[PDB]
Amino acid sequence: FTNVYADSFVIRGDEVRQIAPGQTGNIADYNYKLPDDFTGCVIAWNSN
Amino acid sequence: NATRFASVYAWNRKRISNCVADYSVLYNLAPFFTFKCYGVSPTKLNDLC
Amino acid sequence: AISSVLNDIFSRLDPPEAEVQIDRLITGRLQSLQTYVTQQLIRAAEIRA
Repeated sequence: FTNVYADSFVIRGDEVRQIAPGQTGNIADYNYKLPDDFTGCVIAWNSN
Repeated sequence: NATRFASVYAWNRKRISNCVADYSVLYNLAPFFTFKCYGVSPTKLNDLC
Repeated sequence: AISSVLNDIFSRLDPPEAEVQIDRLITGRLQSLQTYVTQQLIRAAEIRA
């Protein structure tokens, strides 16, 4: 592929499952959305 | 928000009709742990009647 | 499909969930035209004979 935009943030464990296209939540509606043609992977790790 | 609920073998079926629904605690706000919809679109809850 | 009305598919469902059900309804209306126009070519050949 051409290049990659790495979005790195800290999200709580109730909202961590919603990083995906077509989700509904507090962080999902009002902050971070994904379109249906979005292409990439989601990597999660426990920071506690 | 009620204090006492029922069990899984016998539940309490509440019939809610002839009113104007407020979806803002189920869509705009999320106090609640999981939202699982199957045949209904979650953004279109305030659209269909 | 669940309903044959195209306003009852795309406005009642998710846009990943609509495009499976819309493309079944278009292809069923393409096969109804492929039965019609092929029948009009056969029956007009008996008229021109």
